[PDB]
Amino acid sequence: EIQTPDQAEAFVAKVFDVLDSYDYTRFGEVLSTDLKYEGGLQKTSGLDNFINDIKASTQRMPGLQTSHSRYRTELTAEGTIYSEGHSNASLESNPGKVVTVPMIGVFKLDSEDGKIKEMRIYKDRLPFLALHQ
Amino acid sequence: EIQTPDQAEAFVAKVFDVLDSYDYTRFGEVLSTDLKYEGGLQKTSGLDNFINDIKASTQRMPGLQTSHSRYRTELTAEGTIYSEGHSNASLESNPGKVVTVPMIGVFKLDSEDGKIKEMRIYKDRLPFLALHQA
Ligand SMILES: CC(C)C1=C(C(=O)O)[C@](C)(C[C@H]2[C@H]([C@@H](C)C=O)CC[C@H]2C)C=C1
Ligand SMILES: CC(C)C1=C(C(=O)O)[C@](C)(C[C@H]2[C@H]([C@@H](C)C=O)CC[C@H]2C)C=C1
Repeated sequence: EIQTPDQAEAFVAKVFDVLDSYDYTRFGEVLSTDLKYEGGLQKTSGLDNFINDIKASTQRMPGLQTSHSRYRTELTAEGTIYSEGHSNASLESNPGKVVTVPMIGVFKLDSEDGKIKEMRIYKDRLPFLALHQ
Repeated sequence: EIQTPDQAEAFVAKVFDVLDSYDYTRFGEVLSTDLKYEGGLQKTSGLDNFINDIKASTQRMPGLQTSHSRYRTELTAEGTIYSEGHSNASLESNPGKVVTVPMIGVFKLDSEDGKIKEMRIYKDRLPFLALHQA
């Protein structure tokens, strides 16, 4: 399935395309039922727990929009995907105010179906405070 | 010379041993003079610029103390070191208030002398605001 860095990067792109849509009914297309997720101090086990965690943060930030880009992905001999890129966010209240930070995603895939079973996203959230005027 | 993940991880531990001492005269033992560093929106080119960036940031937080641990390191076929661990910080004024966040370091080494020529550190700094409060 995923054999090259380019295919890994395209998969990560597809994953964030789903995630940034906030269409939770599709998250299971790409995330395993027992997903282990860490995002700084946010940590969840299982797909429903992942979805509930995002929903909570999203109610906290109404009007939130996010997007992601990638520029450097490796696919290692252990099967790990390391993907460096950037994370963008804006608030619908002032959508022209965009905050962008570097990010890296660490992914391990399910050997059976190729879904993400471990996802650890690293980025500095402090700059997103600038979304509040 | 680094050929295994365990040696990669042991080297990263020593690197942060030097960095967390804030003894800037030693940074060149492990960092190349043309080091390319990115730490969130912090970005520097050259060792002197890296050092000045840290010095500026430390002036903002007197009494800062830091340490690091590691748990999962890979050394790839491209020579890249990816090292996941944690970043701890406290203030000397209140040393028992510790804030710890996950972190990962991305490193490329100088083929000549084995020093770090690229270092990109990723972590959420927002929790460290709790070091001002109480
Ligand atoms: C302030 C930032 C921009 C923020 C996110 C975060 O930093 O946790 C969340 C809580 C979740 C992100 C997800 C995680 C897995 C990020 O990669 C994917 C996209 C978005 C739903 C949404 C906005
Ligand atoms: C608030 C946080 C904890 C903080 C750091 C940071 O987040 O930039 C700096 C500015 C620099 C770090 C260095 C960079 C390369 C971090 O990895 C190494 C250790 C410390 C000297 C010091 C404390």
